[PDB]
Amino acid sequence: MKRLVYVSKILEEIQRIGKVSIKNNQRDNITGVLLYLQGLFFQILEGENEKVDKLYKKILVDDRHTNILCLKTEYDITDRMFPNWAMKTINLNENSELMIQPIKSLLQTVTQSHRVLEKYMPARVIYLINQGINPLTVEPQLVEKIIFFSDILAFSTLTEKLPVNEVVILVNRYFSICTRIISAYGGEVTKFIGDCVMASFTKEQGDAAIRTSLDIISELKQLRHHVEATNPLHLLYTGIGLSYGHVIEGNMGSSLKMDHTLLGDAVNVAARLEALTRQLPYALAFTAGVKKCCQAQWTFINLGAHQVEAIEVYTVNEAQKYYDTLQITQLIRQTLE
Amino acid sequence: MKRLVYVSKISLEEIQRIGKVSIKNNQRDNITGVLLYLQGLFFQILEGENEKVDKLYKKILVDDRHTNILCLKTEYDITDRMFPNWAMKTINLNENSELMIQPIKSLLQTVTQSHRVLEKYMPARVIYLINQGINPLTVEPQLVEKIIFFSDILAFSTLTEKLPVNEVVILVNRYFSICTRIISAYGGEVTKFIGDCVMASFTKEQGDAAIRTSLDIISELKQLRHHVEATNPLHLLYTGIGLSYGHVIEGNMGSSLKMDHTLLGDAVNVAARLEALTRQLPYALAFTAGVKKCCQAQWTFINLGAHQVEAIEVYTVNEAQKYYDTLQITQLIRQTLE
Ligand SMILES: Cc1cc2nc3c(=O)[nH]c(=O)nc-3n(C[C@H](O)[C@H](O)[C@H](O)COP(=O)(O)O)c2cc1C
Repeated sequence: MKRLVYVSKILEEIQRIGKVSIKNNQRDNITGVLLYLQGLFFQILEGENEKVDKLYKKILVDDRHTNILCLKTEYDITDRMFPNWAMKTINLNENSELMIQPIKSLLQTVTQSHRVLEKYMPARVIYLINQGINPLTVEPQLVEKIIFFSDILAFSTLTEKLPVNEVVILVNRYFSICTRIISAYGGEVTKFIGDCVMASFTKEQGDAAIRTSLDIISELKQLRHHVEATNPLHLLYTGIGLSYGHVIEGNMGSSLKMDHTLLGDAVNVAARLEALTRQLPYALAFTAGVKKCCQAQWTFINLGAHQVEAIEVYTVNEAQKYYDTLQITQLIRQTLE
Repeated sequence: MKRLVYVSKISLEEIQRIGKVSIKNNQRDNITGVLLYLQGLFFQILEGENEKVDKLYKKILVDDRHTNILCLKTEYDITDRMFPNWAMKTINLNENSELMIQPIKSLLQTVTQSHRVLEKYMPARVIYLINQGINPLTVEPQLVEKIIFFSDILAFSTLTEKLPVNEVVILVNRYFSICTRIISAYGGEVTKFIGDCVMASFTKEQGDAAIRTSLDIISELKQLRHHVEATNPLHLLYTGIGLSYGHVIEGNMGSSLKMDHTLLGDAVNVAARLEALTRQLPYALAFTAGVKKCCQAQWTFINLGAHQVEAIEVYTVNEAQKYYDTLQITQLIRQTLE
């Protein structure tokens, strides 16, 4: 016996939604409550985990509501909380009971506020919250991750020369492209550090980490020729570093400020392979360890030993640079002056 | 007139005296509102003419029986009042046995409980903004002059290699706890943690603050080391600190998918590098000419010559001298860990 609680973003159709959920939840044996307030849903679903989930999956696929977040989960509950309500839909906008108006006010406010904060949250925290887990309570673990670093090439020159607002548009589009792909491929972005994107994949995701990289590179290449030469995006290039090692993962800091962080040498090895791509005919570089997390039959190029005790460095064929790198930063420089 | 809304964490019978005196001090100041108590948390709405409910809001910020106050919403120049008949209506939901409101009491308690956890992950700047009533996601980034602060643990990769996981965590949490406390005490903002590094910034008028922050960090780690026993890893906790001063863009960046608050500019790289430099120097603080120009206090500045990172003149203050040498600390750190 389990129970989840989620919030999402969305009159007669609502009634239809409700009638159908009572009959199926009556069949499935799970009971719950559903609340609607000013474009916001809340829903609790409790029972045998079997189709708590399967019901949930159907809810996720449905097109009406959107931006679904599972706020909490609970396993092994001695009791149910709503034992006789297959689904009790509560439209709260027309409940104008006086001593209830204050609570609707607070619920709306903290919720909308909540949904803003959700945008700043590291994706591993948001994940933990789905699984019903207090990220403040999880003990950090030591895990073998693939670590991903990428930044924008010659970013000090674009900053030196573009107006501030062009610089934002450029970074924003870089982070947008980087996040979507990394996320699509199973990865998790840890944070932005300046222009740099940091992320990590599991050890079963070697192939996805290379594909991710290759997709970033490729998407920025397409953007460069889709825009006009007056567009700064025309100048956006990246380099990508990947390492593989053990890292303490988890939530750290104090009650005053927390962060989700990875600690370990491999983080720094990845940063410096990223920085090394500036001197190489490839925009992606990575270690023997990443090489071993891969199942696809890549064509691996030994780039040689680089110190950072020395570490052998590898890339794949598909990452060859069709350009000369330090020529580009001379390109960027001329262009912007 | 105005309307504001906040949560706080508490720090039965005196709950309702807060009721009593607000219910009595408020209306004479001509304000209305509601006070909700739920599981150690307070939510309040306070509505009146603008100058009066500000003076009340501040007498409340410093009121000693709650803490972790966040003002969520701030409405200006309201047309009417939400609770015109309530000088201040107190409501304690813990004791609303009625199951009928229990679904919405259960969803209010879940959400805010979540909210207060997400708060602890936010950039301090966006918590600042929410308290000022500005929506953080619609502030356009500005190019501003800041002092950039970086600090990190000395020989941390040797710690990570010889301590067990839980001990490293204890060590890192304590170091962040201290850093964040003092940076925030002095008016800086932590911008993020990166591995073991603390990254913060101060305004141009906070140069002495940025130095004193740095010396206070260093001083606290020094007391901790001798306060604890030799089997306690905190006994081996050291830091180095780098300060730069430069133009940086400070704004919300990312995509609807992920957003961050951050700073772009060379000053960031300059300060991280200066910090990496302190390992090579007799001093645990290092900073640039520009930082130094932001200081008004009469410090004894010490010039450590130029350093390529074009070259950078580097300064410290005498108070920052290490009573140790820095390569032994590395080998001492290593030997102690059997
Ligand atoms: C959660 C909470 C809400 C409060 N709300 C009010 C309020 O609405 N109005 C008010 O005058 N005081 C409020 N107070 C605190 C009192 O004003 C405080 O005791 C104050 O020192 C009394 O004012 P006085 O010293 O001028 O007599 C609140 C305190 C708490 C903890």
